[PDB]
Amino acid sequence: SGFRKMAFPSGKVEGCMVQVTCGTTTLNGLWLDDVVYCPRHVICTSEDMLNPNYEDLLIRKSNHNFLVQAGNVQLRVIGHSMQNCVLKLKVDTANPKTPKYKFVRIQPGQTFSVLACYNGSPSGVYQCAMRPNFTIKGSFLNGSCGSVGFNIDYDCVSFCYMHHMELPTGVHAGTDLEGNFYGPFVDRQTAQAAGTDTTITVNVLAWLYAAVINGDRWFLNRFTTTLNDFNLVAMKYNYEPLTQDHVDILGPLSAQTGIAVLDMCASLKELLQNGMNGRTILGSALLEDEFTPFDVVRQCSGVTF
Amino acid sequence: SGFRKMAFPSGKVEGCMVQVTCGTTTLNGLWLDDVVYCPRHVICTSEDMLNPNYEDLLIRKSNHNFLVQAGNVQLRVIGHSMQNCVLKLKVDTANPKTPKYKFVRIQPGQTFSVLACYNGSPSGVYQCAMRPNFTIKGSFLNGSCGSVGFNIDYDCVSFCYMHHMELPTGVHAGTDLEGNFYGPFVDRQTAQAAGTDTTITVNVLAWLYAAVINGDRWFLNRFTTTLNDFNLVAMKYNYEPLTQDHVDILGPLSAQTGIAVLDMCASLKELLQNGMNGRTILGSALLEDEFTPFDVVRQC
Ligand SMILES: COCCO[C@@H](C(=O)Nc1cncc2ccccc12)c1ccc(Cl)c(Cl)c1
Ligand SMILES: COCCO[C@H](C(=O)Nc1cncc2ccccc12)c1ccc(Cl)c(Cl)c1
Ligand SMILES: [Cl-]
Repeated sequence: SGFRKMAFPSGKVEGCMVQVTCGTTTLNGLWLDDVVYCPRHVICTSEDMLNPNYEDLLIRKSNHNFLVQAGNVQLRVIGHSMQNCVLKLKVDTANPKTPKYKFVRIQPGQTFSVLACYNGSPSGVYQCAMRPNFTIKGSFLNGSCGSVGFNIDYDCVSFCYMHHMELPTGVHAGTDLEGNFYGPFVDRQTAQAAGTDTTITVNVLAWLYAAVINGDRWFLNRFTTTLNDFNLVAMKYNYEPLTQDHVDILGPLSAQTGIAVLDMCASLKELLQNGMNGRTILGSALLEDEFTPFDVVRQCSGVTF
Repeated sequence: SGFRKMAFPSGKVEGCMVQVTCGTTTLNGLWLDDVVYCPRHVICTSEDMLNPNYEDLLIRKSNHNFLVQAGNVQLRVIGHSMQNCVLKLKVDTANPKTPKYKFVRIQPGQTFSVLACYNGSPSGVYQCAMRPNFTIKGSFLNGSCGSVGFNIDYDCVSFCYMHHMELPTGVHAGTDLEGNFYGPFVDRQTAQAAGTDTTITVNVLAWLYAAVINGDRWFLNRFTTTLNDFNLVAMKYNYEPLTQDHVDILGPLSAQTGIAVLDMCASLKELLQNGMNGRTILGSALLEDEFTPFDVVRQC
């Protein structure tokens, strides 16, 4: 019993965190094989950041300008290249702690674990979701740039996020491990604002299934709805549309709890229109949208890594 | 910016998780140096569960009865001893991944990270608080016994919890790493119930200070209160009494935000009376009590 916000075990990722220093800037790098990946803004000064030409800034840098540190051991940079907004520093030593890994770009609504680092040292791990507005509601202080987001599939770490910056509302923007930003953001000091966010409908339903598995059933009702009628109601409450793919993905949870997806949708519809009425679900007075259907199944079945 | 429930990186603890099998029972062990620590109930059968005599059950055991597995390598048990409700299995190999560590018993209200394991394999990590009723609201399935609770402050891992059982309400009971249970619980199938839980008042105040540091101020008011008047209000809402120690501990947050402890106490009093009125604090519609004053300062 119990439902917690649970991150993947961070051990395989901790073995990859290094400190990358370029001039006055110190941030984090992901050391995989003989390459260190880090945000390309590490090469910027306070003037550069305003309107930077990263190709021109990087051509002026030499390998000895990047000080890479893995623990108390300085790595030798033997090459540097740029792939979108990520800087790749070729090093003379392959990371012996490199896990089996892939680079994956995730979609809005997908969850991942963040290993927050400062000076190449992991300080904490937390579970977050890629918001529909392509920002993450992380917890990051200055120096966390280069901290990565990841999932674990069997014994393979899928790297999906690298932290680049914090937006004026306190939310975070970053890129996949190929340097492509999530959302309409750029790594330049200019006016940028996160779009109006929406609630991840499929994840709210997955969490309602997690509440039922845990014995919380007050919100259940005798009703069902059409997918179209539900989507018309959901869109009015700033909820993401629920697709047939989402209904299919919620199939195993529907089979386990005996609550059809459109049946749980009718409960969600009622919760939106009427509220919780002083009651809680899984210790929360709000509908939680950062547990995907796979997260719920994994946590309620004890899948190991 | 931002405030999240944040666990410590679990890597140093993952390197210690092993599977311990004794007969039909399989649970988790913590491999540190040449000793594997695990709940002593691993030696129990179904019939010796209501009233087990662990001293007598352990004397009948031999080292080859305990099958310890670290990954795909079986460890050889060269000795066994019992310290309170924890079983200590001496092994013929010191764990090369043993971190710098300490065993610390924590107090109610204190937080720690839990590395949930099944068959000696980590499946997830989360943040917990030791409830005032000495239970933890964990997320644990059958086979999670032996999973540990820890804090990792400055290179060293302080082990503070080892999971032993689930109570009838779904909450969890366990011991420190010396086998002493937290709370009035025993490792017997006898009727046991968690006491009436209460809110960790000092942690709620610490979280209100984190909300102020993050720019949330809607809940602040012009009032202050006496510590006694606050405690009389708080006790009526099932909140733990706030002691002078708690007020002292909240001093640095009070200095950073410019809001006196008794002043924030008046904000907490008002919130308890009024509710949130559709508003949230740090993305939560309830007052959060699993962030200690130390956690707030560390994270901010
Ligand atoms: C692998 O051996 C497990 C033995 O069962 C224990 C047991 O409740 N542990 C479990 C731990 N956590 C969550 C659980 C959720 C569902 C079921 C069990 C859970 C247990 C039972 C009664 C007593 Cl008195 C004791 Cl000392 C321990
Ligand atoms: C090591 O210095 C990195 C500086 O990164 C800045 C920056 O906001 N990053 C930070 C990251 N995360 C949380 C923060 C919380 C407080 C402060 C900063 C935070 C930043 C600012 C604007 C731009 Cl356009 C860019 Cl590319 C980067
Ligand atoms: Cl922490």
